[PDB]
Amino acid sequence: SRILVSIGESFGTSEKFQKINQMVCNSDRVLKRSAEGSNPPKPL
Amino acid sequence: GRLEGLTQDLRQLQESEQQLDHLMNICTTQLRLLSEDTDSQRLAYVTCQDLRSIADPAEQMVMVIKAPPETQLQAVDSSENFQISLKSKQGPIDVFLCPEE
Amino acid sequence: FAQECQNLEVERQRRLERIKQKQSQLQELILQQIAFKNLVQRNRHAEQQASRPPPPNSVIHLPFIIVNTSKKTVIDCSISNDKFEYLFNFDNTFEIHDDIEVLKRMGMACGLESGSCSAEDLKMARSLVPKALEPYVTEMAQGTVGGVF
Repeated sequence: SRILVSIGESFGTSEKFQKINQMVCNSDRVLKRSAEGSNPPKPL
Repeated sequence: GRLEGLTQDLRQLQESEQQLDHLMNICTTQLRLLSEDTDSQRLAYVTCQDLRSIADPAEQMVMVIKAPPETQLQAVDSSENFQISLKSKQGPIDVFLCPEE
Repeated sequence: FAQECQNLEVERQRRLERIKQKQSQLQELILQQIAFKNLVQRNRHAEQQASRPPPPNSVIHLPFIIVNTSKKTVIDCSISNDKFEYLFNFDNTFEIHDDIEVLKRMGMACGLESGSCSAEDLKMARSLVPKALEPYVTEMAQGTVGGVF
């Protein structure tokens, strides 16, 4: 559940991005964000 | 016997790899020349219309990241959310959106 | 000489793995070479047609990375002072793509990524690579790259 890559690798990146996309594509057990119960950041 | 068989194999594989290394050598030299070429660099860009055919800012949101070399990207599947972390050891990183939405 | 034969066979397998890795790397480097050179000549030509170079803001130079997610997906950004560190939280699936991958999907590598070249695509590809790399390009066009030479 933790994939690391360097922006400076002409090999692996795309395939590891695609493993990242694989790890991240299934979203059954993901909590949706709520506007209420949260304190929104100061718009600068 | 098999010892000569393996020795003959080792010789084919040695010659093959020498050839591969040579081509890779030629290939990375082409890439090096491209990266030292000012006119190519100036012209090495994509439009917003380009990023569209692969994901258009009309239904989907598109984010462009530009970090210096060597910087780290961590993607995480939590119990409950997703995250991307970027850590640059030198230089600032740049992030922006696409105009059409 | 069964003991010595074992030693040669692990050495053999070790070299077979190096070659396999190198072949992939060679392919990828060829596709980058082709893609970069193709992009640069597309833009060089498009800057002739109706002069005045593109406005700076409408243009992204390489290298870069793309992240896309649903237009609804909540993103939470956190930035360090110096902007060296960033943290994004997503409440939904996202995708990360390289510039090379973007260039490939634009057709900059002439379909060569997957052997999906028309005659003209292949001709284009062949002309963007030095002569020594031509036979390998042909190999990539047929998918007959493996077998491990």
